[PDB]
Amino acid sequence: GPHMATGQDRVVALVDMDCFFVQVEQRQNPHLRNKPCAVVQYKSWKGGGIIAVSYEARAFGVTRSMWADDAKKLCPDLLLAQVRESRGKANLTKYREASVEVMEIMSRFAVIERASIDEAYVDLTSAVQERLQKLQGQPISADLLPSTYIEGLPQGPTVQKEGMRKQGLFQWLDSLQIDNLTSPDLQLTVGAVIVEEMRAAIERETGFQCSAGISHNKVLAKLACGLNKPNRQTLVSHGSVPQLFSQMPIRKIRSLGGKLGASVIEILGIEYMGELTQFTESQLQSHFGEKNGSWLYAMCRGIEHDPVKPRQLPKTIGCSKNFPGKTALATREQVQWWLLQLAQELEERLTKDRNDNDRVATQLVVSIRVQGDKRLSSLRRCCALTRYDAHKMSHDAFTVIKNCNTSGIQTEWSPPLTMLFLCATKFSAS
DNA sequence: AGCGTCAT
DNA sequence: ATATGACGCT
Ligand SMILES: Nc1nc2c(ncn2[C@H]2C[C@H](O)[C@@H](COP(=O)(O)NP(=O)(O)OP(=O)(O)O)O2)c(=O)[nH]1
Ligand SMILES: [Mg+2]
Ligand SMILES: [Mg+2]
Repeated sequence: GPHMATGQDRVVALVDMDCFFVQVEQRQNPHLRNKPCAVVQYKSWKGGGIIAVSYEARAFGVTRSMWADDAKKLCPDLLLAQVRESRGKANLTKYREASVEVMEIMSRFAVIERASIDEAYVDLTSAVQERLQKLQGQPISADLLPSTYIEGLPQGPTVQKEGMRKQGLFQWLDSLQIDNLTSPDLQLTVGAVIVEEMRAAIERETGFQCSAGISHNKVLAKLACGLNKPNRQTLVSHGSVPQLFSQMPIRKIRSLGGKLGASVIEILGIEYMGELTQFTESQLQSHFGEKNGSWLYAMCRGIEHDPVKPRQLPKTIGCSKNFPGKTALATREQVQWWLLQLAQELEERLTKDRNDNDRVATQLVVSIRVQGDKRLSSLRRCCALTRYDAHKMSHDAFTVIKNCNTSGIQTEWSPPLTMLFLCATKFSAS
């Protein structure tokens, strides 16, 4: 109808770095560039656990969450770089810093929401209308979109990938209505021109390549980004949604990869996101509750209102280490020594944070997991964080958990601890 | 406040 | 065989 909202009011992009930790190591070590390559943590455990994989190594089937020794069976020439270890744990300082390089450049173009160490959303609505003016009324050249895919195109009456790409892009452009400054597709198109520039800026100034999605909301931008990785960007228009969603498994939409998505599948008897359109909102609200119901009713139509939040910094600063199986911490002396390792790294990072971003954390959260409980957090207690001091912070963290020790013995800890997690939260401006 | 979900 | 971050529910 004429009163029904189509969710075309915003231009939103998600930019995600291609195999980010590997790129960071490849920039540093030229010997690793353009090779099957992976980043692991903890060498002595089956060669280390893989957390990032180059696309050359992906083509042998190497994946995240693989042990390196297993990965070598698939890929014997697989090169590896290992994560820095400090105080007996993984230290991610180099990637956090690399992330700041990327985030800052993105910030010159628009207000961003940092979504992970590697990706950010971008509300390009204002930048689009500003460019749209000063473009007078000139058409948009395909030269301006040299890595952009139009989802759903080409269609209708080349055998190579770049061949298909341009044909899709030509079809799209040749249909475009530059007469109308207020057309959503035009908005998206100009949004995509800006992301080309932004992505060019990131690579020119950091050496890092990335992919992006351009659409009208965060969920479509995120999904779009993944459609043509690596080193490419994808425009998912409102019109492209019904065909796209008609074979799109539900688990692929953001926040639907867990238990909620499974229950949508199980309770409703469906597989694809598009199948959700045949249910009334009240029906959906009835099954998955009021909030999820509303969200699903609109999302299966390509409509989502979640705003890009202005927030380039993390809201919490955290430290954890798992103590699996037999390395579980079973003495009081062990627990105190590790809380101190954690407290020391956290102090280092909080002091940095205070000087960089003019703020202080005020609350400390202590998380632990106990042997046998598969709940990845068994218990969570908190205290005041009044000083950036490792010894006090570990002493406090111990105070608030020490009563979990069921061991009648003075010097023993039971049940043995399989995770320690320290988290600084509740920031105030300093 | 403490716990559960989803995710990179 | 084996590290963090955002946010929702009660
Ligand atoms: N320590 C740790 N780091 C992780 C884990 N999972 C991901 N990371 C880190 C390592 C990742 O590099 C980084 C970004 O996560 P993605 O974007 O989902 N994977 P990438 O960027 O490598 O490839 P592409 O995006 O092109 O598919 O987060 C984990 O379980 N543990
Ligand atoms: Mg990435
Ligand atoms: Mg990412």
